[PDB]
Order: sequence, then structure tokens, then C-alpha cells
Amino acid sequence: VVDPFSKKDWYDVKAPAMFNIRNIGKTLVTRTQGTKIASDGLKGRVFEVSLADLQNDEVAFRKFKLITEDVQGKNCLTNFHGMDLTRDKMCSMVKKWQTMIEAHVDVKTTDGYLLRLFCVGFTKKRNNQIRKTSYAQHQQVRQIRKKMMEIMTREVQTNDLKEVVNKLIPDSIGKDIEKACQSIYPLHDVFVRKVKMLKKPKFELGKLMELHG
Amino acid sequence: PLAKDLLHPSPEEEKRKHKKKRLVQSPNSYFMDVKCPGCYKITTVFSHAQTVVLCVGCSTVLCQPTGGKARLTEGCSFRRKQH
Amino acid sequence: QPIKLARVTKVLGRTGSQGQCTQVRVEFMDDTSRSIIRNVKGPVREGDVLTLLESEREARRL
Amino acid sequence: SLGPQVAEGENVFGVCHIFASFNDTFVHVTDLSGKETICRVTGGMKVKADRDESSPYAAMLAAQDVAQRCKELGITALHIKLRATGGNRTKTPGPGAQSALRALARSGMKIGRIEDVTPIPSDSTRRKGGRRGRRL
Amino acid sequence: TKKRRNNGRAKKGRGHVQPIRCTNCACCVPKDKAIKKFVIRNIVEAAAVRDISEVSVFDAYVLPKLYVKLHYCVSCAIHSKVVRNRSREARKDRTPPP
Amino acid sequence: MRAKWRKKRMRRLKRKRRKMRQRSK
RNA sequence: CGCAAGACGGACCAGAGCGAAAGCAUUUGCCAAGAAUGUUUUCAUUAAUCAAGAACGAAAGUCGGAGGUUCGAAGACGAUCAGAUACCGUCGUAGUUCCGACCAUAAACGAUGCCGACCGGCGAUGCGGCGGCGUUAUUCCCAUGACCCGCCGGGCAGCUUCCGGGAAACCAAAGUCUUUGGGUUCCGGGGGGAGUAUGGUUGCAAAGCUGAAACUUAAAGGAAUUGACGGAAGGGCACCACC
Repeated sequence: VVDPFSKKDWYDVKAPAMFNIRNIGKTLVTRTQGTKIASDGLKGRVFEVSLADLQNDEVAFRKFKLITEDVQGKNCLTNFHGMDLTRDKMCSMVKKWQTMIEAHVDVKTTDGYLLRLFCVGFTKKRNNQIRKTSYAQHQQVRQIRKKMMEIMTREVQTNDLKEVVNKLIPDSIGKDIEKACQSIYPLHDVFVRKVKMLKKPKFELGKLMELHG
Repeated sequence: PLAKDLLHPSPEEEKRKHKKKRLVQSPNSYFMDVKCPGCYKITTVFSHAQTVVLCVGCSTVLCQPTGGKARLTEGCSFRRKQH
Repeated sequence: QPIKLARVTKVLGRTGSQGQCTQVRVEFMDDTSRSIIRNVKGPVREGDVLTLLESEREARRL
Repeated sequence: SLGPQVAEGENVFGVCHIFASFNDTFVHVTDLSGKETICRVTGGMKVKADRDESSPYAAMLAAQDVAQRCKELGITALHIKLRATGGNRTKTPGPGAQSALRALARSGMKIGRIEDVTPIPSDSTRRKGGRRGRRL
Repeated sequence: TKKRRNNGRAKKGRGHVQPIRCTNCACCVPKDKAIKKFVIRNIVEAAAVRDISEVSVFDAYVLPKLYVKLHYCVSCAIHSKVVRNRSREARKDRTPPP
Repeated sequence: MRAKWRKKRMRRLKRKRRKMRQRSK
């Protein structure tokens, strides 16, 4: 008999300072109606934000899961929750007559943000190559896959959650893997195709407030 | 070709044939005078070695075994024998 | 929506179920470069002027 | 339907989850998140016969009824996540998909980013139908 | 009589290959046996691409494609006119039609 | 009759023949 | 947004690889095995093919234990229909999964036994080895990968032709066959009756292996041809078709 949309507070979504474009969008939430609170059913919303909407003028095939970790007043302050390639891009890369090489690492940062990265790589048909195939021997695949994992441990274990997200904004991990693996088999379309947040530490507001400037 | 010289094929033909499939069975292997910059003198190694040929008086390791012909450690030159 | 005028530069051939619509590359008279393919009923020849009630639609080429 | 939004040029986004199966088409606008929804009208909500629940016309009526509901709340632009029946079933989106997207491209909604969220299985459960398939 | 040397599939030194479900049916057809189409396709055909670029938030946003690999049984492939009965000579022509 | 269903008729009739020959032993 | 469970291992995935066949596709570790190549290693005929005997053997099925997500024999209903205990649809039992025993069969097919010899061409490919301008990476070279041009050996294949064969379809094997003999195993003798009855044997059962006769019958069958037909695909023509 009544409008539920009458009682929706309009809140701003803030990106952490490691990104360029600050405002993400607007998130309607029902006001505090006795027991259940506006901020209560608002402090776990995922935002699948494209890099092009988030960093100024860069690739638009990378997305970033950012979750509302605390709501001060009118602004929802978000923290990194995951990264993923657009499936349009990811399906464009996976094609025939080349070796799709993948690798995951259950790897943990300095502070207790235990991530799961996902590397991908695709064996490159050469400049003067006439042989259609361009496949890697099983031992060539698992030296690349061994390299993929060793580099993804290196750039995550040694530095904090702020400084791994800044390595995901360029292809700073995917490029170093692509450089190293040229001496094994030249693969070209090398990314970190996904990053999955598994175990967050205890929430510290003072820690989040330094990520927002 | 109906007519060939099966009696007397060219040398370029005979090296383009399997060692067993030659008109007389001849090997592709040879004995080589390998010499290291560790010592002075010449050790006689087999072309298709397959053992880690150590030097005279245990100076170092000359030869690393591979699939076919064995690689020689850089610095160790070789000279193929005649017979 | 403006009721525009186009002109037949060439008829592309007869299309439709019973071949009941001449498929025509029409030429507008606002800009003399902008041209679309359109399905036209009745007898059409080169030179005559059409009256397109909209300039948005296009005929799917056979 | 009253936000403190800046009103002139700066767009207010939602994401419309266009799920086009072969027997119905769901035009469903949510926030940037997806957690709070805004409008949802389907093909079968508009046209009252089961065979034309999935017609591109029924999906058009929905996206028109979605878009004019979405302008009352003042969500100006839409991100898009197109979806087929997916899983072990069909990955090709339904006939109502394109007409519904075109319908809120004609209505007055700005179009953000378009992608597929068709639930593609890495490796699937067994599919409905026999060994010998769906005979006709 | 033997109609096709390959017996209408592409196993030679296997013995067994894992059956896939047909997309139209769900007939369990061997992977090598199945008629396969990798259709790369725009999310909008020609009637909407004019209407969406006009009503875009973003200038120079190329409309992304829809990557589906179609597996068919022989009864679905021929009935949907993907493949087609050919003359006994023309059968052997393995060149895909342009 | 399909040769498989001809074979299935025998395996039901052989099955009832064994049945009768157990009753007589 | 989480959480739980049990399946399955998409795309990459190929007329590609591996295995005796059945079969085998997420990561990494462990275990023993294996072909091929390389070999101026070793033994020196140790070999080939094999009654009896033996290992393995898809799926379904059986037995006991764990599990049961999806699908789904039976079963229930909704449809369709003249009927519809079918196809279609909604459910759902055994089963499908795992552990341990049984079963020993498939269009288990390349419908093509294995070992050896010989008899055309070509471009590929997988693997190992060998050699040969040059590009690229570890750059800082050397040796190595990635290409590139071959050669060689085995491998899955492909095209090509008056090798020749074959009833032909087709086949470099199904050739080297009346100009008939390299070795050896299994197995056929018109179609039915019949893989039946019977006896033996194996199995918990289902059934597996072995396997008749009376009687019946002038054909059954193969390949290819021409027509006719098609609820196959295409291309036409016609105001006795349509617009």
C-alpha cells in the first residue's frame, strides 16, 4: 500500500587513493528503521568497477571488486576485495593453435591480506613463423608455470595490500612474467587474469583512513 | 629412375642415408682430441660420449652428456681423429 | 521527427516474399553524400524522389 | 525518489541485469552494487500469453516500463550485464536481449559498459535430456 | 557400403574421445565427431549499434563481442542447415566455404 | 523384429525354460 | 553477499600425443614403468607365431561399505493422440560417484590377425638425433630455448597416379595371386531353424564359454546402375501459381 523507495538515503562510494577517479557512483539504502541500521546493511556491498572508470586514461578490460569497509556519514569508504578481466577480453585471448598456460598462488601480503592471484599466458606465433601450431612441450609449460608462481609470490609477500593494487593497475606483474619466460617459450598475452581476496585481517578504521589519502 | 648407380652412389647420397641403410654399414660417430685449459695435454673422448669425462689427475669435468653428440665445457676445444 | 526527402540513384534489385519491395540505395537532399539502402513498394526507377517519414531505419542487404 | 545528487550533467548510474532466456526476458535495474534493486519488469509481466513472453516486443515493453520507472528515481545512465540461460544450458542469449537493450537506448537512458555474465561453467554437472538427446 | 574414409569423425590413433552434449539437442556426440562453430558475434546486430553509440556515457567505446563455441550433433547441424549433403566428389573437399 | 529385441525375447524365454526345469528336478 | 555438499575438469583441444587393448585432459608432489631416438656399450640366436593355461578388459548389471550435487532405467502425473502404459514436459527409484570384491560382454570397428621382405610421388605433422644464412630472449657473451632451411629414424595421418589389385565401392595396402608356396595363429562353407535344444563348464544372479538335429527354403546377400519415391538439400518455370 506504500512506496519502499520513499525511505532510501543516497550515499556516495569512495575509491582508495591508489586510484585516480575518486567518485564511483551512488548507492540507495533504506534509513535506520528501529533495529536494522542504514550503515548495517551497507557495510558489505561489492562494486565491480572498470579500471577506465577508476584510473583516468588506461585499459577498459580490467575490473576491481571494492567493498564498503566503513560508512562514516554520506560517504561509503571502500577497500580492495578482488580483480578480474572482462570475459569479452578473456574469451578474445583463449584461441586455437597456441598453448594457454595458467598458474595460481595462495599468497599472503605483509599485513594479513591472504590473496589468490591467477596468471594466464598464450604462446606467441613468431614474426617469420610458417608452422601453424606454436605449442609448448609439457616441460616448457611447467617452467613458465613455475616462473609465473615464483614472480607472483615475490611482488605480494614482500610489500603490503596498497602496493600490490598499484602493481595490478598497470601489467607490472604480467610484464615481469612475460619478460622472464621469453627464454623458455615466447608467450605474449600474459596477464594476472584474476585476484581473489580470501582472508582479510581484523578491521582497523585508522588503517583504511590512510588508504583514503 | 629405372637406371641408378646402386653400385657407386655419391658421397652426398651416402651421408643422406641411415648408418644401417648405407651400401656398407658405416658409423656417424668419431673419436675427438679434447683438451682443457686446466691441464696442457689431450684426452681422447667419444663424440656420442654419454659419461661425464673427468680430466687427468681430476682437474675438472670436460664433457656433459646429452641426447646424441655430447657438449664440451666452454674453453675445451676438440680435434676429430682420422681413422 | 522530420519528414525528409530522398532520391533514387540506383535500384539494387527486387526483394520481399513475392518480390513485392524494390531494394533502393536512396540519396538525401539536405547532404548530397549521406545515402542509405531502403526497401520501396510500387514501381521505382532512377531519378524519382522518395518521402521518408524517418531517416533512421535501413534495409538489410540481401 | 529525492536524492541530493547534482542535477545538470554528472550522471547517476545503475546496472540493468538483462537476463534473456529463450522463454522469458528479464530487464532488472539495480544500483552500482546489485544489492539494492530499483526496477524489474519481465516479458511475461507485459504480454499475457506464454509463447510471446520471450518475443523481442514483450522485452521492449519491459525496458520502456523499466526506463520510465528509473527516470522517476533519477538514475540517469545504466551499466549493462547481458545473461543467457547459461550453466549446462544454452550460452547464446535469448531473442529478447537486443530489442530490450535498444528499448532503453531509445527511451532516454545513457549506456555505460556492456558485458556478458552468462554463467559459463568451467566444468559442468550432467545436462537435462538423454544420452540420445531431445528427440523431435 | 563405407561412405567416408574417416567414418565421419577425426579419431585415428585414439580408440576413445570424450562425448560432448549437442547445444540444440543434448545428444552425447564424440568431440571429434561433433560439427563445431566458434561464432564471434556483436551483442547488437545492425539495428541497435546506431542507437547505442548515440546514447553512450563514453566516447570511443567499441561495443564488445560475444564468444560462444557451438557443438552440434549431425541431426541438429543438418536440420539447422549448418552442414549439408554434398556430391560424392564434393564430400572430400575439406576447405571451409568462404 | 530388431535383431537386439529378437535376442531379448530368447533371453526371457530361455529364462522361463530354466524356471520350468528347476520345478521338475 | 556468504556458507555447505557431491559431481565434472569447458574454452585451449588438433584427423595431435600416449597405452596391449579397454581407455587417458585442473595444480603440484611421490612411486615404479614405457616407446622412440642416440650409441665404435654388452650377451651372441636368446627369435617369430602360438592348442592348453594366464593378465587386463568400456558401459550396463550383481555383492558388501561410504556417499547421493546433477542427470535419470523403473514408477507417478501433465500433454500429444483414435489409443500414446512412446517421442515432449514436470517429478523421481535403482543407477550415475568413491572403496573393496564379482561379471568378461560391445558396431570391444580400421567391421581389416601378428612377424618379415619388397614395390611410386608430394606437402605436412609428433618425437628424438644431425647439420645449416639470419631474427629474437636470458643481453654481456658462450651454451641453450623460440622461429627459419633441410637430412635421418620410428609414429598418427593426408593428398596424388594406369605400381598393381579388386565384383565393384575402393585399396601403397585390401599390392607383389592360375606367371598360384616368406613364417604362423584364429576362423568361413546357400538362407533359415539357431547361437536355439541338449550335455559339460564358469558365475551370487544376470548370464559367459562350448554347441546340435529334425525340419524348412530357391534364394538370402554384396557392390554398383537406371528410374520412381522422400514429411532430404538446392536451382528454376508458370495469372490453368502467387504478388
